[PDB]
Amino acid sequence: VGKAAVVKTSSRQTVFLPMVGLVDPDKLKPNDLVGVNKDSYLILDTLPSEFDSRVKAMEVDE
Amino acid sequence: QVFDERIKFANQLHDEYLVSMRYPEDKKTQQNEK
Amino acid sequence: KRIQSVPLVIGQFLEPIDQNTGIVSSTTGMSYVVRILSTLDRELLKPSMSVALHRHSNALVDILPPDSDSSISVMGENEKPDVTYADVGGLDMQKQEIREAVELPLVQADLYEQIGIDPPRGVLLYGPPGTGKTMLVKAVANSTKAAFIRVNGSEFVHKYLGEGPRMVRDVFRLARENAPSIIFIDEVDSIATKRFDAQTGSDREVQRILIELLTQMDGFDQSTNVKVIMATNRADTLDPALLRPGRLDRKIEFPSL
Amino acid sequence: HEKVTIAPLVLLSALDHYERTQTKENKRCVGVILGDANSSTIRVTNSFALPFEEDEKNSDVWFLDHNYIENMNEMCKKINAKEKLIGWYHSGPKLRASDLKINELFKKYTQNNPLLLIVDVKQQGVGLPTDAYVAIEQEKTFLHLPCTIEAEEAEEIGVEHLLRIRLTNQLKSLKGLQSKLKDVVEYLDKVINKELPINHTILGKLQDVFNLNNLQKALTVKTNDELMVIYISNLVRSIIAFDDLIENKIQNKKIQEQRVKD
Amino acid sequence: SATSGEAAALGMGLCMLGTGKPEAIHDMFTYSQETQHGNITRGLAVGLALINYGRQELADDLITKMLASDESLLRYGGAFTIALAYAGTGNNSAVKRLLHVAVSDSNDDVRRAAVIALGFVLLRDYTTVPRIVQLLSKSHNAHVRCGTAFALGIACA
Amino acid sequence: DKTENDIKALQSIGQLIGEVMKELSEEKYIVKASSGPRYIVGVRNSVDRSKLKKGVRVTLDITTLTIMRILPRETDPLVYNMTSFEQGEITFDGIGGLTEQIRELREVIELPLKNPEIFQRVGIKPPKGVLLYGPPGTGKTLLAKAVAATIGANFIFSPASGIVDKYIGESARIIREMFAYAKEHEPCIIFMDEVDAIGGRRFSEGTSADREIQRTLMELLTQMDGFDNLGQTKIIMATNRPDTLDPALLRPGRLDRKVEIP
Amino acid sequence: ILDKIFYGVLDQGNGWLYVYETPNQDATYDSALELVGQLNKVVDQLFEKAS
Amino acid sequence: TLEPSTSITLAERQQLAYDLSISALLGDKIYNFGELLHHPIMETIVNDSNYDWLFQLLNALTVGDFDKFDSLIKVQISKIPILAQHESFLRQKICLMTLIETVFVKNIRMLSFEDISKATHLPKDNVEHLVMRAISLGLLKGSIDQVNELVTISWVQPRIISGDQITKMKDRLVEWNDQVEKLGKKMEAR
Amino acid sequence: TKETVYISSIALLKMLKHGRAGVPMEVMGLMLGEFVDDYTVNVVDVFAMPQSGTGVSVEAVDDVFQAKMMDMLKQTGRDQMVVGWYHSHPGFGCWLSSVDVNTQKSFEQLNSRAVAVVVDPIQSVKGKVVIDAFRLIDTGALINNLEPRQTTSNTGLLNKANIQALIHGLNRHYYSLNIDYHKTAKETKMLMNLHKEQWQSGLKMYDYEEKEESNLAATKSMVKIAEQYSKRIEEEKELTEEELKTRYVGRQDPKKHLSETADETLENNIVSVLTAGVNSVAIK
Amino acid sequence: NDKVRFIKDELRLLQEPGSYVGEVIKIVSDKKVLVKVQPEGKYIVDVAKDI
Repeated sequence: VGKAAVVKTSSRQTVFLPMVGLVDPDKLKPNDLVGVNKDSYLILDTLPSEFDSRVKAMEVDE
Repeated sequence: QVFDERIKFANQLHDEYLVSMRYPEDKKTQQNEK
Repeated sequence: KRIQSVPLVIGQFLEPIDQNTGIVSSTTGMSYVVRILSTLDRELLKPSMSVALHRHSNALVDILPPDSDSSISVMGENEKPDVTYADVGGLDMQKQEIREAVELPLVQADLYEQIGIDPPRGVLLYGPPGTGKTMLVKAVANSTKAAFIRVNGSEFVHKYLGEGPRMVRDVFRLARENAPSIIFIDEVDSIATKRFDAQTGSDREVQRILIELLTQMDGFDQSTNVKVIMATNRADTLDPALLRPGRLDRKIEFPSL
Repeated sequence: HEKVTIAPLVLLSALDHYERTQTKENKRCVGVILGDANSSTIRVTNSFALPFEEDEKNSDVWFLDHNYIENMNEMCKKINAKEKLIGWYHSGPKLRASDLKINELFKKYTQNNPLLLIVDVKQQGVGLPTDAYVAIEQEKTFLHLPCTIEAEEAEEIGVEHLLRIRLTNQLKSLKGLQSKLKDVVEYLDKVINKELPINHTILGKLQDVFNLNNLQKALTVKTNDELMVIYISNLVRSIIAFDDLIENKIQNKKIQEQRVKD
Repeated sequence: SATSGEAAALGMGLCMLGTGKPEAIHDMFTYSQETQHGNITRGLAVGLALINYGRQELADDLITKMLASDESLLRYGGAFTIALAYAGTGNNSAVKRLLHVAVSDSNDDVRRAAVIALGFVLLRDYTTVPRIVQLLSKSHNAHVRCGTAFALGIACA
Repeated sequence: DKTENDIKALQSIGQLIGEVMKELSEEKYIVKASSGPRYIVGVRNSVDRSKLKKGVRVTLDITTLTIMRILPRETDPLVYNMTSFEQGEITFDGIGGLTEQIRELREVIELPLKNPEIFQRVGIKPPKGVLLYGPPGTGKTLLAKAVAATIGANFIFSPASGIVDKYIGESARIIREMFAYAKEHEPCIIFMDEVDAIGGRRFSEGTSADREIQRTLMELLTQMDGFDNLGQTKIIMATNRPDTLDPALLRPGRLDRKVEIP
Repeated sequence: ILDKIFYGVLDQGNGWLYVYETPNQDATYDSALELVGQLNKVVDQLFEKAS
Repeated sequence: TLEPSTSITLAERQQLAYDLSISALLGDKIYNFGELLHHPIMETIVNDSNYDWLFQLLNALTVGDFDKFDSLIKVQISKIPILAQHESFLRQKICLMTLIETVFVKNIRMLSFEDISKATHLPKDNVEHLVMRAISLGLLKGSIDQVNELVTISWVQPRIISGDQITKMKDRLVEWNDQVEKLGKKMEAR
Repeated sequence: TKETVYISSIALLKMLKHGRAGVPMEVMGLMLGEFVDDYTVNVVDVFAMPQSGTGVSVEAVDDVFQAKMMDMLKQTGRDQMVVGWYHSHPGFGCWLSSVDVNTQKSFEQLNSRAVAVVVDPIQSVKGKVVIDAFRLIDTGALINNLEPRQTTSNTGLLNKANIQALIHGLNRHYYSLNIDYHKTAKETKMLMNLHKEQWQSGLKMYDYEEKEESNLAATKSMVKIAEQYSKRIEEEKELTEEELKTRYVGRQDPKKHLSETADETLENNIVSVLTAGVNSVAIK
Repeated sequence: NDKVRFIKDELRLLQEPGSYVGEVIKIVSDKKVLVKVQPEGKYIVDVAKDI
């Protein structure tokens, strides 16, 4: 079978890619937003400590 | 033996139609038309 | 002729314009105006016929065979010989009107030509929610061993807007092409409405599904082979234009009480 | 066994650097190939030459620099990373101690068995200017795998644009018939009569073709039943030949219509 | 030279008109296979055609080398080599060779050069010229239609 | 090697994933791309055409639009919806005091998922849906974790307002998912958490874009009455009060089990 | 046998039996319609064209 | 075939050939006793002291006499019937391979129970059951005919012998020589 | 005149193979050769270049990688001066390069003959291979030089040129795209013995038998299946023309069944000889 | 010759990218017409010289 990750672009397009050495299978999480390439759509950047986003109204006031 | 003649008989009718067209066309194409 | 070969794009014909020139609709969602290959002809195709397109230029290449998506493509027999009409009894009041508007035209279509009476094209099922069924409707296709197509009301709308009306034309078309079939649509009330259509508007149009259901219904149902069966619930709101004799005729209510 | 598939880009690219170096018959060119040797079908997607020097009077003299090979492998990682060294090729028809001893040298940088290639510069006989040979440790013998020529969709047609029925297809049939005649007569006459080589190991494979007018006369009675399909083909073809008279009779209306318009 | 290299073969070809020098035929032909140029090789093909003017069958040795070669520039001058050698009195074999080149060969410049060479062989009889070029003008090739365009106006001028 | 494999991983390209719709020919297939367009794609020698038929998800190419590899069938691989994140805390002994209604659930849940032949011998069909309702604060939320701490099978948590995200055709597709994954992942149990929405009649005031929720109710009703094989998969639907649910569901034929927790 | 149930032929003289396969014809519709369908339309292409 | 490996003295070669001899007595696999003739085995031993058993069985296959080899051996190997059973099999395997190319030049595949009866020195009843035993062991593929008394068997397993099929391989190509003219000239004329 | 690059058979395929990975993925390379301005241009050998963080750009050229490749090719006799760079740009498809604009102006300082060869529609090969070069015109206002001399100039009829968006001006001051190929004596005999239409060489009687063996059940089917569709077309459109007068008003109908069944009658005669020919010709 | 030339002339027409579809909205004296494309938005384009 082999280890492979499937990505879903923000344009609603599914792209299949083999396991990238820049990331680990334990670090890769399902339904997660990670930095991908614009051309090859390969997984390069990791998770920047944020699940999705703050949407619109959020107060970070301490 | 029969099928070998049918091919020759079919091509015989082909050879007859092979060359007959231009006979009426010699007079009309050489003469001037409207 | 071998230039295009395999890399062809699925499309559907729309309207003729010029000799060897016609407009189509690509599955990508962009309608282009291109020409027609010299080996084909406008008379060899149909308004609902599907054609093949080029990858980039999207030019018409080859006429596709009478096959399409239609959600999950069903040849009409999948594990059908299971239940019969005798499993659910007491329907003789309802079944009497069903057999005359389904079973009889499916077996012998010449009997309606001899009586000069227009056979009902469509079939509806009334009654409050909880009618059960999903038995006799399948039993007719099981006893007669004919083709059966089941497309739910929520399956007519593709994830893309323009694909919606292209798939609806394919539902009625695939039934008439190969063998007499029976078209079953479960809970179509989400489309056919009474003057509330699209819930006082939604998205962009959403009305493309109802337009094709009304237009394609009159185009088909000629040889008196394929019939349309639609089971709904009671909203006390229905489309009178669908009920017109020129489109749908047979109307059957569940014998409640 | 395994199989070999070499694209036409690799074969002709190996012949170009042969003439560009002005290499005569006394010298031969040696190079390396790239591809995937893991599967059962060996595919060669790339090739590179090497500065190979050899003495014509001594077969034990050769010049092979692995530093150019180590640098070549590092240069390919920046172009195509999916390609690895699957073996090495060489030019010239002759096989001497120069190309036989270096087969173990490329084995250090090649995980699989290096695939030997003889690139014919003059293209003498049949097809396949290059032959794929593999060696065994168990005795060593050079065996040829079923080398084929295949490429991608754009690569196969690409050479067609640069280069640019039933009777022509039958012309290649006679060329294959003489191939059966000329290969057996020349080889069998060498084993027999004068100078018998050590053999009967190959003879078992040769006579394995003859057992199954080379095949079987025992089916002659049954062949007439197999020929029936051929007779059936003439049943419809007799009407197919008559089907040409359908259009021939319809086309008679055209000229008859021309006489009316005239 | 990429500029004055063409005038050398053209200037020497005008001096070799008529029987010419048989030694200059093989000398200029050898330099065509050595140096691959854009105007020199095409220019040498014109020079080898001018020296063959009036030789008729005596030039068949060099014509065979041009027809067998796959070079586009050598095949361009091979058509006019037949046109100049067979000029004046026509030959039935000369037309047969020119018609075979304009068909089998796929080069548009050679097909255009072959149909133009038809007029110089057919100069004597100008009645059959328009009938031949009209049959070739009905093809799908534009260079053949363009070549037969001026080739008709040569003998009919 | 770890650094060199990083470049080797970046040399690879992307691959399109789609499902086969209709079979055009042996080497010609029609596969719908994940973006919604369809194309006629070819085949290779590394795949088996027996598994390339309709109803099987395959892998396409982003350049020549051809089939490359074969992947297992996964509709929309959303794991957070498929996995229930089971951490054992409360067991059947922590939900105690409900034992009158606890022994009622284990007969229609634990028994048919263990020894289904008990219901088959009598001839009754196994129950599909189970309704858990009652006053708030009785531990109805803990009922999902209590049953899941024993059986240990797969559990699908599907909140009401988490699947209502507005998209074209997606609202009705989410329900189709859970019943599609039930065949490959085994029937197990599917759980619904506090659904007050889709069970309404929804008279038309303009509905304010909520028409996408109407097709969600239609998909849930047609699934129970669908011709597909069901009854092994258990549907656990909990809510604050039952009346907000669709009376079409409350009637027999879809939801056969109403379990009150007073 | 005449009802197309059991396919076989017997022997009345010697009381024997013989082997008879179920199909009596192999793909007859091919040349059956190819023949009579041709004989109908072979004359249909002439009519008054000869007069 | 390996000269450098397994370097032993002359006395140990006869003991090694003795194990090679007794191993081939109880089975017919891997050619026959004549396989060791071309190999440096039978040529490295002496023709006396009961080391000639490999040479005696070479001509015993064609002659078909068991009493000649039984008198030159001891009671150890002669008390087992397997020795006599598999010895008669190699005698038939030579004749079973005569159906395709051995003697008949026309490559006509035929065998009768009368021809094998004289070769194996067995009656017509024993040769019918003996052919089935050779096919059941995986030697050759084919069947027989008891009604017409015929044996139809193909050829699979090659042998080590040469000179019988050498002339025919060229003779079968002579028929190809006469076929170059008629279809070679008529095809080029089209 | 202008610069028209004559690309060999090997150099053309290698540039398409370097940009073979991905539609949007972009690569680059280097061209080598020795030629003259005025007209004829040659390319000896080419090799790909690594991709930097900017993708295809002027800073993406690695002098360390370029110097090592010239040393590897020097021992193979392919060492030549730098004649330009070639690039494979992403699948945008508007005009050629999606990034490089003025980078060619900086390339003119190193070499005046430097050109940029770019294939715009990624990989599309059907009947021809479409490749596109670039030549900087610098100031194209008045009295610079005459491009329309060498070969095939003055294109751009109406609004249709290539992709049709360039029309006349093309990129900058009408660089006048022209590209032609060539073949040597060794490359001529190589393609004839390898690929002309399909590769039948290396083995003879298998291509005849295997085509028939895989089609055994198919040929008997295809002869029967196409037998119906042959007459079914003849039983539909042909019925329009029957008498001497007009009945069903045939227009294009008699010509439909003629052209469609013209090849069908030919294919039946082809398979009749192939089926009979393979089993014929000796083989006892 | 006419069939091959016709097929060759029709080949470049299929290789052409084609054209969109739209409806005329309004026209001005600047030879610029507003054409409303169904999938796309409204675009003001210049009329051809032939019309």
